[PDB]
Amino acid sequence: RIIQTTGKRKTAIARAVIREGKGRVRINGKPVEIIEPEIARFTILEPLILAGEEIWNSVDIDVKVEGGGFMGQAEAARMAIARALVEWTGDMSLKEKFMKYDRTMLVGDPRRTEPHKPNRSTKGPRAKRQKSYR
Amino acid sequence: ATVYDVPGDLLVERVAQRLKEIPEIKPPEWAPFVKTGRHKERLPEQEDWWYYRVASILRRVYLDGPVGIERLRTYYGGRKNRGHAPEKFYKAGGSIIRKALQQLEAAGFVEKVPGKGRVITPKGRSFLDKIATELKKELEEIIPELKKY
Amino acid sequence: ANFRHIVRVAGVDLDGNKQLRWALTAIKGIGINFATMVCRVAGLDPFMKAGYLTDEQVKKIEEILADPVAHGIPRWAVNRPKDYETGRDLHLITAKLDMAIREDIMRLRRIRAYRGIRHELGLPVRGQRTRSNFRRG
Amino acid sequence: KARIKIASTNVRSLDEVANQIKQIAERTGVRMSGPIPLPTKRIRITTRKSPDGEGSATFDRWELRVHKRLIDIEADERAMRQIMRIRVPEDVTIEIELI
Amino acid sequence: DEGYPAEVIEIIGRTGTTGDVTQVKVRILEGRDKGRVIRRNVRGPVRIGDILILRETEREAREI
Amino acid sequence: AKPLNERFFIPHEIKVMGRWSTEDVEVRDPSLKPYINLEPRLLPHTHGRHAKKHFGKANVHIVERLINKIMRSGGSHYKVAGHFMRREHRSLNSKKVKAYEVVKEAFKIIEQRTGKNPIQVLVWAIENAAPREDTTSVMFGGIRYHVAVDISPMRRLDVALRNIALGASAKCYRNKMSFAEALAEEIILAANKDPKSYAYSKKLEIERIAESSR
RNA sequence: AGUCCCUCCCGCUCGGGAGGGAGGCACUCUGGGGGGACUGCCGGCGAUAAGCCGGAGGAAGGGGCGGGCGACGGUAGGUCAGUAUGCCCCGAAACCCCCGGGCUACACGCGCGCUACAAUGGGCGGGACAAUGGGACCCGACCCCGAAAGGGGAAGGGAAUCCCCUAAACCCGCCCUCAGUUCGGAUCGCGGGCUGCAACUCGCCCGCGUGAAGCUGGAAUCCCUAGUACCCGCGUGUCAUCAUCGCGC
Repeated sequence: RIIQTTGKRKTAIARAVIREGKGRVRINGKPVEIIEPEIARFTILEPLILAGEEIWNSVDIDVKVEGGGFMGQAEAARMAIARALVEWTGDMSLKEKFMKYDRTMLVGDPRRTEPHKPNRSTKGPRAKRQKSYR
Repeated sequence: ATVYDVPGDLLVERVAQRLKEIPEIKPPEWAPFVKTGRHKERLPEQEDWWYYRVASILRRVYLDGPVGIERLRTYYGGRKNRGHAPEKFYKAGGSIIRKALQQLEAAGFVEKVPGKGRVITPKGRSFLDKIATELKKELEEIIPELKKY
Repeated sequence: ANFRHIVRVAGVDLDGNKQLRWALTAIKGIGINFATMVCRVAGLDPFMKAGYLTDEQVKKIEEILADPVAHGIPRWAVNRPKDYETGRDLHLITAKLDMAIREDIMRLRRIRAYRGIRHELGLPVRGQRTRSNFRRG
Repeated sequence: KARIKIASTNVRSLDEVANQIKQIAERTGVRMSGPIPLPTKRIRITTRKSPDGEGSATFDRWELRVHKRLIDIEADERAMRQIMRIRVPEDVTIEIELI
Repeated sequence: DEGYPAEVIEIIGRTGTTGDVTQVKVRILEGRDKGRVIRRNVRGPVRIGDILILRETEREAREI
Repeated sequence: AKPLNERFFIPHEIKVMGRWSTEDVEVRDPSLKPYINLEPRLLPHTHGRHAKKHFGKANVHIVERLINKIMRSGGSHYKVAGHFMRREHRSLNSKKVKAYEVVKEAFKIIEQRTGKNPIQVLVWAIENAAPREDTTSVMFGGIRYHVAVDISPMRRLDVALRNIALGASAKCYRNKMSFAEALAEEIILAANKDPKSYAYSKKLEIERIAESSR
């Protein structure tokens, strides 16, 4: 039984494939245990720790992530892994735990960049040039 | 165990130490009097930076191979301090990369793919994989979570 | 070996707490890059603290600075890659460097070149804009 | 094989030509690869509104969108004659090549 | 005396030069005047049921 | 430098940073108890998501609040310790990884030097540095008056965290002390109630002005 | 992503990984048509209406979030130097072309910005992750030459096929330890290149050499309510060369 899931964050798209194995989680082929920085590693690891050791050491996950930055890719992989785990075990209690801990693991993040505008564009939609007044 | 199971820097330093033995990889006569890119302010502070650079180039050919001088230069470029002007990104020099790749080819770790670039040969692949396996065996003791991999 | 607090290399007293790299920079006409170059050609570790230098090593640095090109330094890491008078590659330091620069400025002034005039008036010489900047008075 | 690339500034004309080609293929009985919608090309030009320099700067962004469809068919006499007999409206451009 | 806690039980409205201070009614939880209802001024975002540490429970804020 | 074990630390339980647990952390002030969030949380990083709501930061973990407050320059329109600290390109703004590392080092130093829970010490510092009263201008009739007002629990927490961060920045500014050392020293001093701490000194200043103007 | 074949590598291959072919579109993606969010439901306030506050469900709760569209008029506000145009004027000159110079001058006052006044760092080696857009006298992978700038040949691409294009901030390891310093990079000397018919007035780049104020800024004053502000880089418009700029990512 091979299960596929998707996660999206900003411009980061992650496709996660989960199957039966020993507990090998790889992000782009590189083990999750040596993810740098620790901030991104913790973001990726949180859902597995929440699920528990038993489920963690019972599935193998391979995640391919493209686009975004080192945090966007990590969060997209987090979402994909959370969804894959939830759909694989089919545990409503686990889904409820995930929802109470962080609604965003299963539900995506709609937030995107707001297009820039004139009057000192290239800085932000609302950033404006200083006015002389005299 | 392979390259993908080992941190890049810990593997690169070990590969440099091992490559110091091979006689086909020697610093050029102009190595002591050169910087590593027009964007760099001061020349290296290692006295053996040649082996580290060659190891990095070999690992790059292993991972993203086939590749070429221009793309490796893009990788090895970086930000420059232009003074009062805003900072900007520039590429790196080409002689260092070209000589490193030629020395690797002479050693037999890389080979030319015509019109595409340079790709790692089985000999170099085995060399890198052996170094990575040794490093992973060393690391497994500190980090038990890497045993299953 | 003897650890001298202050050492003399080229008529300038260098510190003893700094590495040879940054110690050699106290001499006018030698920057960090050229100091590392000279240390490497002489064969000394650039990172050794100044003061451990011996008389033989100081003498080696002496004639290295006297004629860097003939002893391995590249032809393009020199203060005067092509001298106006001799036409050779010469590296100058302190008094000789100042004399050469003054000779060049006096050359421009004597020949009445635009740069010579700008040097005399003290205004910027490399075609900058004087409307809003370079306000000294 | 024959590859046809059809591009226009009007989605309705684009779809009309695509439907005509699909009907021709269906009536001839030849298997046809569905219309591939290639990414739209958006030419954007930002221009200052004022003809002079006075006043706060304001800009307008004029955009021209061009839509592209691709179709692949297997060459046949009747099918290719019928395709060459296409209407090809004024605002649509058609290119045919053989492989 | 380390302050006295009082629970906010009703909000009157906003007040101040820039409308920063909210007038509320508070019941004293502990102290010599336990259970007394007073009207006091509050600075910052305040809800119902919040606990405010008043240094003293003598003065009462003026009406809106 | 640091051990490979610390470099590749792998948590296995749900606790703050994967190293310290808040089960034993105790908050006394009844005013501030409903607003100091101590729920289980491995990574204190919510990617905002609480600004949209009102009182939405009352459910953000205290360590995340501290990291956000530390992520700043120090001063741009207000003078800190009689100086400005306008760090333009070297500030920690938009560097949550750097703020996170600094807070981790500060907590490690606090635990090493005190022997107690760093989060408990931080809680104590907040309790000690939270002011209880202030003053403001209120207009009745046709003129203004300098009246005395109370501070709501959320404003108290905000002031305490702000003062702690500002004190750490001031201590670290152009000094041999690193940012982590400055933050640890500031937190410990605030916990110990020593007036040297910027947080405690500013709290006492606000308190005395409010008492005088009441 | 699953499945078959070939090749290679590792702990000697149980097991794991990479690439190429067949094959698939399963996921991402592109782009056409549709659904969904409607105070629709619950509690309260208001008067039973207009409506307002909170709550459940939900991706999106109250104009869903950001933009385009600027009313009758005024402002004798700006534009005849973008084109059109009344009147006045030159009409062989104020018309039309060629070289050279100027718009780039510099005791000084001002606006908006860049770099900085350091450890919330500088340097050195190594390790990661984007998007928007453009390409015919054009983009140019790839190989050889050079220390850098740059030079020679040249595949592919009128474009989801090739290229611009392996960004920086960030993370690791080492040196520096509070100092006008290994901070700061103005200002000049020498030498090597590129564009261009032409580089001195008056271009940009590169190596070595020197190292000017500046150690946080009075009165006063500016922008910003959420992926927004702040930091970090990149695309394009101008272009033979030149971006501390505008518009975007």
